[PDB]
Amino acid sequence: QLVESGGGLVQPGGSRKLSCSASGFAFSSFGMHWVRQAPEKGLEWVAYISSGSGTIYYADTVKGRFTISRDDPKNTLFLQMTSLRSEDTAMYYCVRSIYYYGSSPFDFWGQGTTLTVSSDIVMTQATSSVPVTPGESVSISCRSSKSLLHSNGNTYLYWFLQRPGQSPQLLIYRMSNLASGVPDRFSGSGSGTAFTLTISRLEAEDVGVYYCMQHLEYPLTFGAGTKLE
Amino acid sequence: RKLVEQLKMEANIDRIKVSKAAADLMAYCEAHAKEDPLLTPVPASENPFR
Amino acid sequence: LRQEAEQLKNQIRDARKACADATLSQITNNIDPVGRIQMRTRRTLRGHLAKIYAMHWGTDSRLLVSASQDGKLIIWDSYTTNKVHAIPLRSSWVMTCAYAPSGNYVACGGLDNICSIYNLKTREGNVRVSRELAGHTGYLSCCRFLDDNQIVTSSGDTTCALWDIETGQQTTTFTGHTGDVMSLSLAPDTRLFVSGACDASAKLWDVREGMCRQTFTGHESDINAICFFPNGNAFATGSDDATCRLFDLRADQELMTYSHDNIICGITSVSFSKSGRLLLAGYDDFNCNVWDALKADRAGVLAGHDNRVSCLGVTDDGMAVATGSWDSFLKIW
Amino acid sequence: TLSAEDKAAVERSKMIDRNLREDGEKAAREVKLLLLGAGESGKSTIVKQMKTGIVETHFTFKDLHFKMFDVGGQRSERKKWIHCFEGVTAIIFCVALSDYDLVNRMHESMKLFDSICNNKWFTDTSIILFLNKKDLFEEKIKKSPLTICYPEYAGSNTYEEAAAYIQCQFEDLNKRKDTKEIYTHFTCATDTKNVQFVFDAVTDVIIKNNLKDCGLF
Amino acid sequence: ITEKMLICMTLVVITTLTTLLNLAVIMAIGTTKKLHQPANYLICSLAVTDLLVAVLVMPLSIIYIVMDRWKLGYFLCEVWLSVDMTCCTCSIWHLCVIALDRYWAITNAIEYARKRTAKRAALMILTVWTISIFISMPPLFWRSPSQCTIQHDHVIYTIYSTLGAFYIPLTLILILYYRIYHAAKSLYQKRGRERKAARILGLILGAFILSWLPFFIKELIVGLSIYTVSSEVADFLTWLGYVNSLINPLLYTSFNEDFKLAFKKLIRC
Ligand SMILES: CC(C)CCC[C@@H](C)[C@H]1CC[C@H]2[C@@H]3CC=C4C[C@@H](O)CC[C@]4(C)[C@H]3CC[C@]12C
Ligand SMILES: CC(C)CCC[C@@H](C)[C@H]1CC[C@H]2[C@@H]3CC=C4C[C@@H](O)CC[C@]4(C)[C@H]3CC[C@]12C
Ligand SMILES: CC(C)CCC[C@@H](C)[C@H]1CC[C@H]2[C@@H]3CC=C4C[C@@H](O)CC[C@]4(C)[C@H]3CC[C@]12C
Ligand SMILES: CC(C)CCC[C@@H](C)[C@H]1CC[C@H]2[C@@H]3CC=C4C[C@@H](O)CC[C@]4(C)[C@H]3CC[C@]12C
Ligand SMILES: CN1CCC2=C(C1)c1ccccc1Cc1ccccc12
Repeated sequence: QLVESGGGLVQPGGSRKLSCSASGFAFSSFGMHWVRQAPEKGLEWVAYISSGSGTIYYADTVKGRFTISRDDPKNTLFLQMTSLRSEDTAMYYCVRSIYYYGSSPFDFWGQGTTLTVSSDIVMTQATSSVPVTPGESVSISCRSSKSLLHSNGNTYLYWFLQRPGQSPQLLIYRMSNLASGVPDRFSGSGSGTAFTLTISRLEAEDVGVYYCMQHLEYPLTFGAGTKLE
Repeated sequence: RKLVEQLKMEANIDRIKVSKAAADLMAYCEAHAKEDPLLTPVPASENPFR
Repeated sequence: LRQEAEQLKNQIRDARKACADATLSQITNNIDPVGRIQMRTRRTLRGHLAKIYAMHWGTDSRLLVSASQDGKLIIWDSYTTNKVHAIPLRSSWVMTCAYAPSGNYVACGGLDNICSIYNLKTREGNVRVSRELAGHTGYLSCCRFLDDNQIVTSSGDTTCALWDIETGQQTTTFTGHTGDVMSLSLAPDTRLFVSGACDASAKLWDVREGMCRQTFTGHESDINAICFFPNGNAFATGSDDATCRLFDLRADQELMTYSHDNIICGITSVSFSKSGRLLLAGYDDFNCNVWDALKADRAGVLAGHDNRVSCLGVTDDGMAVATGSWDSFLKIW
Repeated sequence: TLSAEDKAAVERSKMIDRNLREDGEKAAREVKLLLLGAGESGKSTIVKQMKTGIVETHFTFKDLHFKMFDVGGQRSERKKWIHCFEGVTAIIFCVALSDYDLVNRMHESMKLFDSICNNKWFTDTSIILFLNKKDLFEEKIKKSPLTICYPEYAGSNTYEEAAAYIQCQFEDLNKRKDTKEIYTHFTCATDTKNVQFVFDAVTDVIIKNNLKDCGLF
Repeated sequence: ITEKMLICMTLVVITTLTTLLNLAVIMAIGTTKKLHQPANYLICSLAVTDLLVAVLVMPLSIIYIVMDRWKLGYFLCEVWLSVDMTCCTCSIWHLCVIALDRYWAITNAIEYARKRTAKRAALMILTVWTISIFISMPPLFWRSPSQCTIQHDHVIYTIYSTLGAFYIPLTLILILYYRIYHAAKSLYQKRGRERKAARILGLILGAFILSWLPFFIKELIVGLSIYTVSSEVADFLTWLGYVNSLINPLLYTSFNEDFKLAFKKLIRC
């Protein structure tokens, strides 16, 4: 259970501290991220801190303007923002992710908090809207500039589903594996460049926006997002 | 007495001749000989350990 | 009375001798010898700081789990040597471990008389003990998973048990051994299993009913390891008399004995190759031997362990052999 | 060569290695003792003074941490798990002085101590031997002389001479006197002095091991 | 000529033996997984210094004593004579610091094992290296053809060098090993063989006092202009230290069963 706080109205050029409090899992062994979503655009990765704070990465758009830190004894993940621009307004999501063999990164996403202010792999998801009816299969296509099939066989592509008015949840990891608790309906397939997510026996709970992210290397870039209704 | 009971049950099982047993073991080993990476040194291309 | 037993023993020995028309040596004398086997140390898993007593490969032939006197299991990624997990144990005296066929749970036990099961795919992230399986009144030798719910277990209580993890108690207790039972081996179809004990006997047990289906003797000392032939119709035992043996379930007798004058040291672990042609026996002379299971000829030697080779395993796809020794290092060949 | 997830997995492995090294150092600073004896040998009394299967008793004395492993709950073959205790720095062998007049168990203690002191694994592990139930012996020796236990005894039927004969028998049962040593002691129904003797024996073993590493012994 | 050839062959044999033994000790320490202790790290550092002497100083001495000519240059001779002092004093202070380590491990074992770390061993090696550097370098600062030898410029420098390089380590080793021998009685008499420990400590002290004492007493008697020194006695006493370099790994390693089993493992592959 991740919950964030510290958002709201901020004067441009100011500074704000975002606090992510975690309860119910081993924070020490969990890498943490910070993914912001524009009020109308798709998700965009912002920051990442590893387990033990030994590794820290930032988005090249906002590199050096943000400082992400961990307090394992306090069990809290902090992100300090300085000199905000008007484009920085977004809703920020605290994202859990643990990396080992067979793990499921980006499995749990925080509820996110809003904040309003006055050579990277590009993923294309041009199929913006798909009119669908319940009980019928649907296919969502994503494309990558660089092949995601790494030399070790892992195809680092993640499919997330964001319900209207709900935080995103992991749906499929590594283009084939199904996240724990996800219905068996969802399937992932595709080569190292073109990827497909197939849903069979669609029900109402499937309404939302589907995002394709790449975890091959940083920065992690999401797709535009496909809206199903 | 329980020991003798177990005995009588173990004495009432069907038997297979050692010739047939050896024939079956040799047949299994020969049939699966190609799919044994330990017997035949696997090439390093498809060898996961390097 | 006891004279009736003795007469039944004589009758069963006569039946076995009558059924033993030929021997595996002369039946397979004509087959081509496998030749010398060279096995390099492909990987060296280091990070254990005490004697290693057991390990088990995962069903995916990549992950493995090892137990030592460190007071903690270690789950290794054998392909890249990374330590996937490090599970601190309640008792440091662990002499067995197992990796579930589904890859979700990992068991370990020892002098605490408890085969503790740990959950690997928990939501909280840290591996936690799901169940504390107690009820054995002696030291714990080897507990092996059947599936995610059932687990057979062999202890020094002279009995083997079949616990249900969901409820936490035994559903069938296999009794009949005279001394400490030190080894287990599930059949590939997982319907029968052989347990070797310290009374120089290995018993074929049926899990579904519980009675001792068969008994096999011929060793002259305590049996320390056992492993089914991949066909599931034979099994090799390794005892303290420096001799391995290959018994047949259908013939109800041994077929081959693996020994040499040079080796005067007991066998601490036994495993088979994927095809069953090779028998890898890790001895207590700081090394391992590789026997032609059809010729009893020492097809290879695996040296490199500074101490006793206590545990030995072969990947489910037969791609690699991992031997863990008392020098606190695993070696994947 | 290594993708982002592989790099983070390697970092996690390195963190696990750090934690394992710290735990290993902490466990190596520990002092491991193996407690052995008969069922009525007073080991329960001794562990009470310092405080299913194996029983771990952890205590601290003079900033030294002692873990005593009692294997009284193991009724299986001793040799099948005795190799697990190679690393114990000492074996606290408790023997009761009331075992000489109640039945055959004195010979059981004799054979058990002989086997323990002549194991191939314990060829270099010192044995701290405790003589428990000495107060009862001091007055029951007059009622039952030690000649009843051992007719070969030839001396005054006094508690001092009987104790000397016992600590001569136990040391004569030793075979590795040049490598190991038996530190015999009498409980005297006190705790602090017993723990002080155990600490002295342990530090003596440590200094002997350091001299052995130096090449002197 | 025949005598000169015999001397050259003997010195080549000596330096080859030094190199082989130092390499064997280093390989055994680096390969055996039971010898990763701070004391073994100190012994390995001593072996490294010994190998430096063996493969950087001994051949130059061999060629110089037979050629009686140094064509390598005045700067090269200065570098050789400075690195010789640096590395020999480094070896002597490794002997002293190993004696100190053993004194700690025997007298205050209970907490010294707690406080003993590879970081502490590295600090000790750093200390001996810096003290050797401070002893040897400043001649290159202030004191700076056919034959070049020790330059006796300042008697104060000579006495400083000899006291800091051999006399202080000698008295430290004597005191520490005397304390160790005194403490060995506490586990020999107050508990209940003294011959073994006495022989080992006597052999260590005898080797140390037999190799580098003649050279340094000669150094004093030639730095105070007492007696003249001939080339034969001068280079014989010089090579006495290299003989110590040869015997050092044997003396400081052969008395451990762990090192013995490491050697047995390393002589089978
Ligand atoms: C100048 C060179 C050639 C000298 C010889 C090589 C030296 C530096 C090498 C050889 C073996 C090495 C050791 C091998 C193993 C270990 C254990 C590790 O946990 C710490 C480092 C340590 C202790 C190494 C230190 C460096 C070492 C001593
Ligand atoms: C060769 C001379 C002239 C140059 C200086 C070499 C120095 C930097 C080298 C030589 C031997 C080295 C030591 C060899 C072994 C160990 C043990 C291990 O814990 C790593 C540090 C430590 C303690 C090393 C520290 C660095 C060291 C002291
Ligand atoms: C600094 C100038 C004057 C040179 C001094 C050289 C001599 C006298 C110095 C150099 C390093 C010194 C040692 C450094 C550390 C210790 C450990 C300490 O527990 C006792 C003293 C002792 C053993 C010192 C004794 C004196 C010593 C050997
Ligand atoms: C000029 C000086 C250096 C001469 C020194 C001579 C004496 C002290 C040396 C020379 C050869 C040495 C021996 C060489 C080899 C061994 C075998 C080893 O297992 C124990 C030490 C022992 C037995 C050494 C003891 C010391 C020794 C006898
Ligand atoms: C015998 N080796 C090489 C010669 C030599 C040595 C040792 C030395 C080493 C340490 C301290 C003092 C000295 C004395 C000294 C002085 C000046 C130049 C060289 C030397």
